[PDB]
Amino acid sequence: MTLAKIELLKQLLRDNEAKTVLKQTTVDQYNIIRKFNTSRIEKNPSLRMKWAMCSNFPLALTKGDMANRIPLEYKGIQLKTNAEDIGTKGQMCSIAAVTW
Amino acid sequence: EEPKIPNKCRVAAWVQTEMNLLSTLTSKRALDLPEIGPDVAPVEHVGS
Amino acid sequence: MEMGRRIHLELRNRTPSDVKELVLDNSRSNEGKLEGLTDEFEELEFLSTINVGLTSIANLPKLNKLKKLELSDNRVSGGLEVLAEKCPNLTHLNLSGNKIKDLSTIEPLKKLENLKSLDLFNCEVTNLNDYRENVFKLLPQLTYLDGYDRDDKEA
Amino acid sequence: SGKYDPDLGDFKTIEELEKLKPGEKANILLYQGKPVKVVKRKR
Amino acid sequence: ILCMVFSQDTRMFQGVRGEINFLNRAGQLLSPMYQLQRYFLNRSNDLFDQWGYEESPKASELHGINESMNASDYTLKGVVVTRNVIDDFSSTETEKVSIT
Amino acid sequence: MNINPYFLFIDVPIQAAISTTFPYTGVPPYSHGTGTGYTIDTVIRTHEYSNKGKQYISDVTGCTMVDPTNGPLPEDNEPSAYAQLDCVLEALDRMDEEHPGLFQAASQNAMETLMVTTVDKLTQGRQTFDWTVCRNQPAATALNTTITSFRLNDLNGADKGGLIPFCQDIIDSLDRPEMTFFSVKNIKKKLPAKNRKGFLIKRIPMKVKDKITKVEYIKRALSLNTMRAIATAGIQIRGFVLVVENLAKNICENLEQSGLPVGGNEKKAKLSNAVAKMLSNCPPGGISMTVTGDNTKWNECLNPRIFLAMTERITRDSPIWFRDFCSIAPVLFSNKIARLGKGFMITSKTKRLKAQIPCPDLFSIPLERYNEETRAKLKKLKPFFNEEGTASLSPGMMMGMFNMLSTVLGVAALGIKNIGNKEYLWDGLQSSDDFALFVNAKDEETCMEGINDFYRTCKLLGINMSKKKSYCNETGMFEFTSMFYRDGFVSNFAMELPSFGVAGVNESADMAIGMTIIKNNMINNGMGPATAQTAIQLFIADYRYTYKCHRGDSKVEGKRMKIIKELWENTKGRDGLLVADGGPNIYNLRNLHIPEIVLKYNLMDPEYKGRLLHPQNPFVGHDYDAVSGTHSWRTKRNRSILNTDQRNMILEEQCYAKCCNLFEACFNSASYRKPVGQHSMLEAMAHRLRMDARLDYESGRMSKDDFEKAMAHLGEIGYI
Amino acid sequence: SAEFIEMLHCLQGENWRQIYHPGGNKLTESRSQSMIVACRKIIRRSIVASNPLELAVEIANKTVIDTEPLKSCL
Repeated sequence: MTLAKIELLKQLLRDNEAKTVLKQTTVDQYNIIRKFNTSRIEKNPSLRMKWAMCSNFPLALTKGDMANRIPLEYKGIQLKTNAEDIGTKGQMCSIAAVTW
Repeated sequence: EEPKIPNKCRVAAWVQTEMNLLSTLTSKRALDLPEIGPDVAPVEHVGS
Repeated sequence: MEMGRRIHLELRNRTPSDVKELVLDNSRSNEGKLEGLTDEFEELEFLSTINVGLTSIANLPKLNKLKKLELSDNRVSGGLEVLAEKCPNLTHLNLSGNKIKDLSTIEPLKKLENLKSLDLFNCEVTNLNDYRENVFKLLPQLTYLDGYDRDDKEA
Repeated sequence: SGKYDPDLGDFKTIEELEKLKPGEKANILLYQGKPVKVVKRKR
Repeated sequence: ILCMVFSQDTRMFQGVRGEINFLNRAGQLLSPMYQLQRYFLNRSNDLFDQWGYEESPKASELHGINESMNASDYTLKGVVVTRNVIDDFSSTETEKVSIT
Repeated sequence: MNINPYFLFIDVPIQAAISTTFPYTGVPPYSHGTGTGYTIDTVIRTHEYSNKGKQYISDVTGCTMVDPTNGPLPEDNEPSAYAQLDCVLEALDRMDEEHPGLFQAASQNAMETLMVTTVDKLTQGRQTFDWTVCRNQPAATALNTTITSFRLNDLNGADKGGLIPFCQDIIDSLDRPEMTFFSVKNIKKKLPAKNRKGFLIKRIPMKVKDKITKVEYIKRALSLNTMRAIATAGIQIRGFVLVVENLAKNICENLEQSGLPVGGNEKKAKLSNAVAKMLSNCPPGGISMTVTGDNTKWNECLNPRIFLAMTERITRDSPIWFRDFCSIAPVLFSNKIARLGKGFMITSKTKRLKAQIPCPDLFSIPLERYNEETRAKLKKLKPFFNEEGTASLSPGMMMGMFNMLSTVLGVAALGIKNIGNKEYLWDGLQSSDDFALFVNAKDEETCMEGINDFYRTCKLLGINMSKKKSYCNETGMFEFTSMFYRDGFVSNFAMELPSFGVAGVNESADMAIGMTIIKNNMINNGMGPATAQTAIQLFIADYRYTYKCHRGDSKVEGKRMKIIKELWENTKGRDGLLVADGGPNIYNLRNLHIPEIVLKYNLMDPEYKGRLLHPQNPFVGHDYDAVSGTHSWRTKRNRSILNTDQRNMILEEQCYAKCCNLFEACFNSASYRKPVGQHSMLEAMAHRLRMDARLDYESGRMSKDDFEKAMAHLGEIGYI
Repeated sequence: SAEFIEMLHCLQGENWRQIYHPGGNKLTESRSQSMIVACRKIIRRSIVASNPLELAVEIANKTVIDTEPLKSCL
């Protein structure tokens, strides 16, 4: 229920700490805590790239007119993403994008 | 606990059969390697 | 049960020259032989001897019409040259499950020319390099083997 | 002689084609999605 | 979900979003109760979102559960998870039952 | 027909037949475990061969010390570490006389290089033992931690930039009464995590300050930790060993006997030249014999004191400060303390229990509870054990740390060339562990007398020849460091081969690195043309599998393969397409040093050339040789935790879990409906609830009263 | 030699040696530099085949250096 969530948010806002953490921490920062909560670094670079390539958007992308020139979709295949990234502070692109 | 040192065993007759059979020519192959550029130098021809 | 009982059941107490096939299976034998088959037999086409504990081939009627013979699950290990002097008209040979040591045991089959298929399964001779090729060039008369000469046909 | 008939069975490898006997019909595949039904001939 | 559908709570009815015209493997139209059962089981995240949330059961052992089934606070309205053992189903009389 | 592979040796010389027996030049995974037991055995053996020396108590570290140098000479063929100083000095004198102006020039060059070097050079190394945390860490991290601790302790050597101030600050830090430093401490966790309860326990690290007394730091600096290297040394030792090894390398480079730092076919040239030289000057009618000697317990017998003597003799005419700088390393090694590692494990089968006994508590339990071998080892190690789970170890060399100086000592042993003016002359080669000895005499009897004299001489210098792994034969056929020489022919025993997979940088970079690795393998390890071509084929296969860039004309299917196929269909110059774009590979031996872009430039489609080499493409953005195009992309490298202080203080407040719980329901009801991009989570929640209320009212889930109530509250939020 | 070390991987090995020569802007004797090699190949094709005369003349008559028969250039 919208009303229940609204009242719960108001009750939480009554407390200062929750209000502060919600005001400052961003949605991007929300993902970070979960990562270290259940993720860490790996090794074996040869296999690392093998895993990375199979993912959706492993390749970093620059920001500019050329970056936006390539489309979001192509013949039912995604190429890049709209929302900004955290690490690269920009868009991320799929491997197929390069081929495009 | 004491270390379980490996036991001592005599000659196993199945290793000879393994070597004999694995060296035979079957009816199927499982190797498909990519191509290489054209060979020009004599060393490349010898290697090819 | 004994070879005699099997002979009586198959022949049903009739003349020996009335059946062209025999089934001597699961029959105990004296010191590993194939007794109960007298030399008076004149016509025979198919044979079947399995789990008979046959250790040697030294007792067999002389024949000129047999084309198939089946031996399996036996500890027989000896020269088979006697088959040429007993019945040089074999076409199907089955030694699956027998106990043969080396290639020399199958040498005496060269003098036989009518053999076209030979079977040797889980035999101590079968586990060797180029056993398939070595046997082929050792028995040129052979036209079939365990089943993969060039294709697959059925007996 | 015909077309894909799942009833006759799946596609037959060259091993079974070579050991086939005349007057018997089999099924083969040209490429993905274009199967065909063939029959051996004496000639 | 099943207790939700069985209770015939008005919220469960108001949480429907698709359509109810399903059948069985034999091809028969069922009563609306079982149609709703199948609809909600197929789409579990239909009545859960609009059901409404309730503060966690503040107590020594009583603790809440969220819509994702994780042992997370801010539970569903009414639902409670007690860290005790509930033993039920006494007097299995096997009373006389007829068959139509 | 029972195959017998060894029968090949009948038809082929064994030197060629056993070529490349081990595909791996590194370490296998099944090697005997190198744990606490192995290091205990190593220290036991090191002290066993030198137990006839002088045993005393160090007045600095308070540890047992054994000094075998100038000790009684051996009376048995067993390994001995008693190296007389006079023999070593005489051997160095002979080497210097034979090579006039060699020691002086090498020392001058080493000191000049040290003067011009920088602290950053220390970062080029394997795992280093960090003392602040007492573990194994990368070289850069260890150097940074040491620098930070020095700064905390009013030591700023790294600020000056030079290596000399850094080492001066190291030896000064060895004098501070109390040393303060940073360390990492892990504390358990209480933050939520969705498995079945929204609660998980883990470990979070924090930086703390810790102080240690003088003796503790002294012991820590000399400690050697264990991870065929057996142990690693911290940063306090790295600079001095670097300088000493540079000196030894300068000396060795001009020593014809030295087999280092030769690499490649130069090794074969040196081998053949040595054989030819020895045969040429053989006495008319004499006999030449060759020994493929091996050294047992090489690093368990060499003494750091003998290395100190060698360094002093070499730098006899040099500035006093440089002499001290060179001497600082041997003295540090002469006081090395070994760390025994993790410890042992003891179990109880009846109760199905097990536990780990760490090194400090090694003797905390009766010895009867250890198996026989461990019981005996602990009984023998008791005298050389410290209460802090460390073992004093004066002698030994724990594998390679003064390999160049070891080679210099071996060359000195080989340079005597005669004892008693008998009728034999010896020489040969040696590379830091193995020596090939050539002796020319009249008859084999005199050759063996000379071999015996050489054996005794090397015994006097502490070098122990392996009688159980050495043999002698007429010169012309022998071995030297896994390289069999036989009447001109030369073969390798173990050759490193390319490993599966790409280098792991990017398409063009990976291709270039693979090709250059193949080229280097051909040049150095001697890989034949056919083997190199097969390696190229395997690398291409692995590359295509990893990057999903199969041939454009292939029939494989993939997300990237559709675009590749379309490009292959639209392209005219199909020979010019890169392999990464499903094109044909054209690499071969003659063109293993040319980037594929340069190779295919002349055949590329001009439109394809423009697209590929576009000066401003969005992929490239901002050793090996390649071309900067659209295939030089960079992968996202951003992980771990930043904003550590703010995140830690937020997570330690209280209400974070409630915020996560409220976030989870709404933002997991849908797979992705988050207005991400630095949006405050409260703002995203406000927008999400606004949209949810709008949809509920539009579909009729809520009446107008609830609608207005929700907007009222949303109005109170601030984002509406 | 600076130009010889770069190709060393394809020149010298443990038990083999490849005779290789460098190049670089040696243009001017183009036609000649062509015919020779072409002619060489013809011999290489004829010596292996039986009766090299007719085959050699046949191949020589049916070869063109991109505009003209080999006979005119020779």
